[PDB]
Amino acid sequence: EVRVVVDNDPVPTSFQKWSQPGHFDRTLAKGAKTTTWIWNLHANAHDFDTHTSDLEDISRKIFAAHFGHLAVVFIWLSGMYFHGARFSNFEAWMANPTGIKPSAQVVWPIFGQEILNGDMGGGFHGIQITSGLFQMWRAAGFTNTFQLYCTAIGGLVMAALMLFAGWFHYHKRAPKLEWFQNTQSMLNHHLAGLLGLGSLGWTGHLIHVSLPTNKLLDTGVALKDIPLPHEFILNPSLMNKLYPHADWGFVKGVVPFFTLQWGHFTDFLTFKGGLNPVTGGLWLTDVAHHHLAIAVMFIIAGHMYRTNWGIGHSIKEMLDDARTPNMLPFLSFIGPVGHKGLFEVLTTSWHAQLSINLAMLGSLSIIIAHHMYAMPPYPYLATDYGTVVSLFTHHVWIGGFLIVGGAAHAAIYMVRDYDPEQNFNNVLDRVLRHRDAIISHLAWVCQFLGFHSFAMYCHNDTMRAFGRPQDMFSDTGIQLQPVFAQWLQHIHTMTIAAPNLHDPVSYAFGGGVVAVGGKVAMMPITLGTADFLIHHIHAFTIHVTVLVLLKGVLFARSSRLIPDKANLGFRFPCDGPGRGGTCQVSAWDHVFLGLFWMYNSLSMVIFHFFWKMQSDVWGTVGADGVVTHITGGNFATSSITNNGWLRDFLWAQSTQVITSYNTSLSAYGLMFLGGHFIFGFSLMFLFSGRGYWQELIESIVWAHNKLKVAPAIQPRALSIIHGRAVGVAHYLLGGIVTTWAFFLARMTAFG
Amino acid sequence: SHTVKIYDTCIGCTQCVRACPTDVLEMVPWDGCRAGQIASSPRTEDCVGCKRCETACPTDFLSIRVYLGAETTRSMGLAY
Amino acid sequence: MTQLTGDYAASWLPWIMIPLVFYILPFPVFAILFLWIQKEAS
Amino acid sequence: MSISDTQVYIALVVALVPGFLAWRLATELYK
Amino acid sequence: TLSGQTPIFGGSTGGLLKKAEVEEKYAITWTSPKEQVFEMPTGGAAIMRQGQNLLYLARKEQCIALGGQLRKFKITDYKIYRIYPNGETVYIHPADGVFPEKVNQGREKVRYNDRRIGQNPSPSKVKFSGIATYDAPNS
Amino acid sequence: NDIIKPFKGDPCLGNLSTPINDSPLAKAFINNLPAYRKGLTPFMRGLEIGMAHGYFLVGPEVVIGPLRESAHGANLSGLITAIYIAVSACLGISIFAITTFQGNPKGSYSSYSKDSLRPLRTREEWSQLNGGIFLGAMGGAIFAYLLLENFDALDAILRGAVN
Amino acid sequence: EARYLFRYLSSAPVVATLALIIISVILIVLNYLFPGLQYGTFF
Amino acid sequence: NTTLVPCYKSPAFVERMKNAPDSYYTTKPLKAYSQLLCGEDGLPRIALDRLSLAVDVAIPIAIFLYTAGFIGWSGRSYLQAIKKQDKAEEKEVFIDVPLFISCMVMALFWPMAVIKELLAGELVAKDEEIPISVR
Ligand code: CLA
Ligand code: CLA
Ligand SMILES: CC1=C(/C=C/C(C)=C/C=C/C(C)=C/C=C/C=C(C)/C=C/C=C(C)/C=C/C2=C(C)CCCC2(C)C)C(C)(C)CCC1
Ligand SMILES: CC1=C(/C=C/C(C)=C/C=C/C(C)=C\C=C/C=C(C)/C=C/C=C(C)/C=C/C2=C(C)CCCC2(C)C)C(C)(C)CCC1
Ligand SMILES: CC1=C(C/C=C(\C)CCC[C@H](C)CCC[C@H](C)CCCC(C)C)C(=O)c2ccccc2C1=O
Ligand SMILES: [Ca+2]
Repeated sequence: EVRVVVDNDPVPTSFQKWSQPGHFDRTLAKGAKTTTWIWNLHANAHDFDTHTSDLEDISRKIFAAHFGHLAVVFIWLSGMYFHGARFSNFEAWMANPTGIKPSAQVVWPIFGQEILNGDMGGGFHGIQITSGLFQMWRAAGFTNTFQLYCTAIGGLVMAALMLFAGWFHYHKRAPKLEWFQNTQSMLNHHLAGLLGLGSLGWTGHLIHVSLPTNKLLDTGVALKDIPLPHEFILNPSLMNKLYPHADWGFVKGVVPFFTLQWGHFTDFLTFKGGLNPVTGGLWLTDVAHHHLAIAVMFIIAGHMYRTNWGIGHSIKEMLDDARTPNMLPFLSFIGPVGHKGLFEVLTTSWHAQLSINLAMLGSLSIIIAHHMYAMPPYPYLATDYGTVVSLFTHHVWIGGFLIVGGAAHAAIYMVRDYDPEQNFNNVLDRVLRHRDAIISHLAWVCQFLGFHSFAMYCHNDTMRAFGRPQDMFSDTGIQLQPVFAQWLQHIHTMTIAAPNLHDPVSYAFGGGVVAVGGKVAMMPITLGTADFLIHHIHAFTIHVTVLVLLKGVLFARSSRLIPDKANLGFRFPCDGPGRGGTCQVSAWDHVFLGLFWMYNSLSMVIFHFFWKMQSDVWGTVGADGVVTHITGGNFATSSITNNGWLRDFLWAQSTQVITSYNTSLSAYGLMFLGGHFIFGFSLMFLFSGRGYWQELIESIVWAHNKLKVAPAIQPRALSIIHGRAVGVAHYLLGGIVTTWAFFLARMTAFG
Repeated sequence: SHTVKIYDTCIGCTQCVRACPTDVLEMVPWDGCRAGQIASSPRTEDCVGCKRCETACPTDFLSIRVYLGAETTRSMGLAY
Repeated sequence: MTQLTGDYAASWLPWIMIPLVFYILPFPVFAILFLWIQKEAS
Repeated sequence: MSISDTQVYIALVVALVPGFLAWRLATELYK
Repeated sequence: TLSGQTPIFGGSTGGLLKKAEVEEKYAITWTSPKEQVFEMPTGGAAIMRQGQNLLYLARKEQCIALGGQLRKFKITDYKIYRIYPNGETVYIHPADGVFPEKVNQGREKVRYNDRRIGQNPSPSKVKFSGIATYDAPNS
Repeated sequence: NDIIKPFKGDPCLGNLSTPINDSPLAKAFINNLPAYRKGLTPFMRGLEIGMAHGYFLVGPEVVIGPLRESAHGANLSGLITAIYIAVSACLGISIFAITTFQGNPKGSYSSYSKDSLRPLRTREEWSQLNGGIFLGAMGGAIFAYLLLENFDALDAILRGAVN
Repeated sequence: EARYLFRYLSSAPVVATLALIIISVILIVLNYLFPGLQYGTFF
Repeated sequence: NTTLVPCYKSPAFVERMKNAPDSYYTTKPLKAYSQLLCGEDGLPRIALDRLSLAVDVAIPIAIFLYTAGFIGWSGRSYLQAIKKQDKAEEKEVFIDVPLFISCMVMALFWPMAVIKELLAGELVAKDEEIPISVR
């Protein structure tokens, strides 16, 4: 029975504990004996599961901390709209969104950095942003900078609500544990009230703000004749010259929905499914129909689970009935117990939830990246080549960090919240009980793909060096065609069953070329041998990332080395130099190594993207129809030797960031060197250990004891785990800033 | 076949024996302590080398040393 | 040219010794050198 | 004028002298 | 010798390998007053029986990892045996029948140095001698 | 009840009785492979293992090798690959047999090992195996070489072109 | 209560962070002393 | 050295003046670089001749070494100010800003303070005061 039960003023509101940091840990809250206490105060600030013990008080910290997080995002969202309001050329870019470059965030004249305020077209000097905010505000219906400014104001006051709601729900009315543990009611409101009503609300905006505004902006009315979005509703006659097949009145225009005469809506809720050829983005009428289909289908989804009115589903014994008197015969191997005791896993522990919710938010972010290039939803998005690359690349990296974090808390769940009694012989226990057959076969497929993806690049690298291009894995030598992916590219373009979609979704699949401002918005992306080989690099690097991360989850509890690895904790350096050496046996140390493999995998994904667009998709169209790509078919022939990657992609395409001094791209030249420093700097922490460094402090503490200037916060070299965390935080920081600088210097030097 | 030597600086705090995952250490009666105990290592072919006993010894520059020597099939902890 | 030749004297000698020391002799050598590192001390 | 055909074989049998004197010494150092 | 009923356990992958019946193997034997579930040192969970329990483990560390888990079920009557492949079974834990944290009589100071660790001899003293610096019969 | 049992009923063994290793079909297939067939001298174990391998090992070099462009030369490059892979493999199991069987084989070849997945534990049994593997992998390589160098003559007689 | 707050404001990092914010003379001093100030120039 | 000439008489540096925008940065500073020893490439340089630049290779060095010692002295004198208070364990994590400021005003005249630290035999700790290792 779902009920709202809360406490009344559980935690007082005072600065008593601000003046005594480290209060959350009893070991931290007794004095700063060494500098290790300083670092422990930050590595433990958010591990609420070690501050207290009861799930009621832990969950109140989680729920209140989310509010302060939503406040931070609203501060950041406000900053985006405020900069788009009074520090941008957004007004100029609305008039001519081809020759004007998008730019907010101008630069102050000090230190000679005014050179970064490059020319943007229209006499505006700033930095060419690649975040795609402008392409999104045009699709939202923004026309002037007052609407942007008042949204920034509307976000700051919205952040203040998030801060108040977090203080209110920790210090005034904190919910009890019964309010948290009804996840079955939370799914109803998140599926229907949040995702269903959210996309119902948005399709309300699309039809009444975005569809009319982008209708007139495609006819060139130049921001005078654009009515303000409310003047489309106060003047309903104004939307009859547009979409005349509807009626557009308060009551008289809405009744086709209720009387089910939905044919009057066919002019603004279309199912065209292609790219709007004047802007290159998706048809907003086709987008508005999508959100209405999504809204209807999510509100329906939110009625699946059973709250206190009897009707609905119960997750508890939908799980408990996945035993094996009742499965398909070929997958009846998962236990007589099956899934029993697994609803208590995903309800009594937040790390179990965080592991799944991160691994799916991470996978969603990578799926989103793949979908926002192959079918750009925003006007003039696809032609801004610097935004297409920087939006795909941002969301692949964001999606890959989240996936590694889903494997972190899958391992923190094991060594902190895993309960053997509720998990006896069930689906989770039967995995730990054969975890050597899972890792043996993962370590074999990781190794099968390693030879059959990378070592074929060393075959090609050697035949082309010998001068035997006819025995290399080329399109001209030994062809490796992606047979099953060229088949799908044929399936997805002949289905235009699904007959109503007369325009092919995703010109990437095939058919037609869209050129908007002369630049190609989207072309078919054909797959040859170079795409067979690069896709098995992706399979290989994803698998080893899975192998590193899954090994840390399965062997988090114990191993054949250390049968009591769970008592040592989640984050321990080692178990001594015995057994030959047990360095990095913790589950944390498999997250630390999986971060490197995430870096390797995703930096190969964004390199596959960046080169394949420049060679096969992007480019410019002349007065005949031929397409001259940015690198000109370079991927097909020279991406098959990893000498070709080094000269035709890394050496060749870094010309824009190398020769960027004394120009407006000067800051990408410094970031590109800055990323190189931080990567090399990381290797100090990765290759060395803290015995050398601690013994070096002793010789430096002596020089301070001599001059009577020693501190009482005794200088200790960083922990073993801390030193490994510093190493991976800098390797990933430095190795990404250098890629971020290289991508954007290359594509803001072109367009 | 490691070498877990115990020195006269023990205080009989007994903590080294508890940390040992393989029962190499045990207490014998002694007289150089208020505790009247001292660690001994009768089962050192069983020593795995983890030095978990050295982490527990509270005497400054600890009384129990694992001296990693000839490593054999049970001092490396191999189940295969 | 389209072949490996030799202007130097006894040009037939690389023809046989590059196969010998590199892919014909090492596996006998790695077998002899294997029998030596894995012999019982009885 | 490169070295003659026979001079290569003369070096082959001459270099067989330190080839066996290496066996002399490697085994005398008790491999 | 050794005997007991094996716990309810669906069999694992982390259990005994070819080293069990070729070099030697361990057995932990304990008595439980209740039919509850314990964590397997080789991964998984098993239900310990009502009478005499017997479990075969590959290495001694697993047995004392499990033995340390049994003390959290208030069970301190476990015995660890070592089964050589020819078949005889040695009693190795607790060696004297009382737990090593306890002090008996009759146990001997073995590998005890009667000096501070600070005055171990320099390695030059034992140069070209059989002993190491840490055996060092001086002091 | 459950289809995944402890391996031969011992829960402490590091394996599981699974449909892949302990099925009526899967046990019948693996335990009648020449490595495991009851009733074979080690020579016939190796002879049948050898010929299966020499036969298929000439394939990957005669159609995607360096000599694939021509016809008569492709088959030589494929045969000698099977010659070299097998000679080095049979060199491997002569030196395997020398170095494991030296009085009390440390591992699965001990006298008290009771292991079913490798039943050749003698050095009288590993020497006929070496001869079988060698002579088998040579005859299989030649037979796949003779069938491939005569492919035009063999394509005719399986098409009736020879009347 | 405004006794524990003022101790927090001067604790460890807020003194350090404010010091680096207060060490912004290199922004004012180098804004109006004709920013280019190399070693042989300034007196 | 005589290869270096003032930017007054330097053909490669008047060219720098010719193609120079202003905006704030390449006129007000660049006139002041005319008094510097200027290479054969139009780039101001730091040479060490004789008394000609003996005051200019002392203005940066005197300004830095004073304020580096000023930071060092106030930071040092604040440390002993709290070691004697027997509260230095938490006196360091929570900076006592009235005490620290009073230790900064002692550090204005630090060059004459260090002399009477040294002449009193009080700056430097004696050798068997200092924790060391086995050696
Ligand atoms: C002025 C209002 C106020 C006051 C006096 C307090 C006071 C207190 N809170 Mg509370 N809280 C508040 C508002 C307030 N809170 C709001 C608005 C939220 C919603 C987020 C919370 C949510 C909250 C939780 C979940 C908890 C507390 C706790 C506490 C107690 C411990 C003090 C402490 O956390 O140490 C720390 C002192 C600080 C100043 C921490 C501030 C760190 C901020 C949030 C960093 C976030 C922004 C950061 C700069 C991001 C930018 C990074 C960028 C540079 C890259 C203390 C009595 C804890 C408790 O109950 O103790 C057992 C507890 O766990 N609070
Ligand atoms: C150490 C000096 C040295 C080195 C680096 C080489 C290197 C080479 N020789 Mg050789 N060679 C040498 C001395 C050396 N030679 C001498 C002194 C003679 C006179 C007999 C020869 C006669 C010779 C012939 C006939 C041929 C070569 C050939 C070659 C090339 C292919 C490898 C090979 O088959 O050689 C085979 C090795 C020998 C014939 C015997 C040389 C061994 C010398 C005498 C001692 C080397 C052992 C070394 C000192 C110990 C180090 C071992 C370990 C610690 C690393 C290669 C570049 C082939 C060629 O021409 O390439 C196109 C070729 O067929 N060499
Ligand atoms: C698992 C399985 C499978 C597979 C199989 C396989 C893998 C295959 C194969 C196969 C093979 C791989 C076969 C083979 C063969 C062979 C043979 C049949 C041989 C032979 C030979 C001979 C006869 C030789 C002879 C000789 C000699 C000895 C010497 C002299 C020369 C000559 C030539 C005369 C499947 C899925 C299908 C199904 C079933 C199960
Ligand atoms: C002038 C010149 C030069 C030269 C120089 C030299 C050559 C020198 C030297 C010198 C020396 C020979 C020195 C030294 C020293 C010694 C000692 C012994 C010291 C010390 C110190 C101290 C004692 C310190 C103190 C302090 C202070 C002062 C403050 C802070 C705190 C402290 C404590 C740190 C050059 C070319 C560069 C430049 C130009 C000219
Ligand atoms: C360099 C290094 C260290 C030493 C790292 C240190 C000492 C961290 C240096 C950070 C400095 C000390 C920051 C201190 C900032 C001070 C508080 C100064 C600020 C004062 C002003 C703000 C006024 C390790 O401990 C280590 C451990 C394991 C593997 C590799 C390594 C490793 O490479
Ligand atoms: Ca070929």
